[PDB]
Amino acid sequence: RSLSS
Amino acid sequence: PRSLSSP
Amino acid sequence: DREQLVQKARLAEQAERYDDMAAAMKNVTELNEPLSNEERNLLSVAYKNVVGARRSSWRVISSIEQKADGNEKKIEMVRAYREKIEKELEAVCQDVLSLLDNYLIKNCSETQYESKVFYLKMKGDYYRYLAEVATGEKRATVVESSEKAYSEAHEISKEHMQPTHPIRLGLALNYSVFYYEIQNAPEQACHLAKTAFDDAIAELDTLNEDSYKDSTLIMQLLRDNLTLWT
Amino acid sequence: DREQLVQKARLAEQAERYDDMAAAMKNVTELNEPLSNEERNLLSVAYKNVVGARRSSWRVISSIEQKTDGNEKKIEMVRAYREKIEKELEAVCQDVLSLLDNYLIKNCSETQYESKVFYLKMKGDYYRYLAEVATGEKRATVVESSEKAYSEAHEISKEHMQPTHPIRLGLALNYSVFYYEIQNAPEQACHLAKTAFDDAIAELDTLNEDSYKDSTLIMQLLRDNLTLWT
Repeated sequence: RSLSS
Repeated sequence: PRSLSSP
Repeated sequence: DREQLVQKARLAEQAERYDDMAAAMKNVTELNEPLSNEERNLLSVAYKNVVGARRSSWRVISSIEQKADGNEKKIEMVRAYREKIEKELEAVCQDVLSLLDNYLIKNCSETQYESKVFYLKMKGDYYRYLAEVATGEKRATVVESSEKAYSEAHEISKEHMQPTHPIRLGLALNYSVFYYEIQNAPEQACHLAKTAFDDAIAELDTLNEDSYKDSTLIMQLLRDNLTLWT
Repeated sequence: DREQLVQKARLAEQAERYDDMAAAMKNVTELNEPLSNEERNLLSVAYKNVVGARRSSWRVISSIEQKTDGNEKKIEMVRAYREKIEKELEAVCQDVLSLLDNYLIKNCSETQYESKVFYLKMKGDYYRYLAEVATGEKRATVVESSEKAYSEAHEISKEHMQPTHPIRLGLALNYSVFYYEIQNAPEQACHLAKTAFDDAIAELDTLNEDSYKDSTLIMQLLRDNLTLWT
């Protein structure tokens, strides 16, 4: 999964 | 630290 | 239906939603049938996590409360928040104790020693959690209820269960903690924990490969408490 | 009093009671006064933790759902539990978006570009969380709202904020995640993330120690996403 802030 | 009970 | 409530408890546990997990196992318990070993563990894990979150929050707030700027308005807010968490904790304990008194301990046959000790230990545990937060005059009764449950559990397990049994070892662990932390009685706490530890050590050859981990884990905790206390 | 509600939010955070923390900052927000940077951070941390717990539970249950085999009974219970968590998540998002639309974005003055970008990014975030769980026609509507909120934030931030600013970088990070995970548009995602990264590199020699750490942290996440996507 892509990292968000 | 503090007493440990059953986990 | 029953299997679907139990599956719901297993799902809630995986999702770390312990309020849901406890609600499902409370429903299972109120069906008035005995709990399997897995159902009993699911019930115990659910409420341990629910009350443990309330206990952990209470300890943080109570510690922060003992800290001053003379701001009576800040102190009033902190103590009112502590009381809110306190009442939540007491309501959880009241729910578990009602389950124990009305269904779980009640449905134990005279010879169902393992379940009886497990549920009586649980009863002693949740009165101990009430005693952790009670103050003043109300404290004495929950302290007395906790000791009474632990004492009966202790007599049954001492007579009918092997010293290496994890339920007997865990009972002695929590009972010794009750003596040390609630009763401020270190000599009694150390005697109870050391006797249970040594009685289990003497019979360490009797553990199997599958059983060894549950017992030795508690035995390490018994030693850790004794090391802390001495 | 406002100062006691903010203290309550800090107390609830230490007690790890994020529902209480969000309720306290929701009350502060509904006083209809602008939030300080400290209050704005408390509000954001509270609701990120509240919605983050719902999101984590949803992914656990949804992953199990995509594994329940052909058992109709088991599928119905897991999917019904997923839907319950889903509705909790949607209600949290609806609370945040109403706070943003009725108080936070509304009360931004014309020169409060930093706050506008912060809140519009937040609006894009919480519509994106709605899109994560929506299907069919309901998904398309929240996807469009998310892209619209992100679009304004990016246009304001490009014009009025330094490329090294953590809010501009965090916007570009979450907006690129929106493209990759929500819109399935990896080319748009990769271009946006790389452009933001390169735009921040050109002026990194100008930061002090405190700004260098916040910016390089988000820049590391941009690089991690770009490596994952390639």
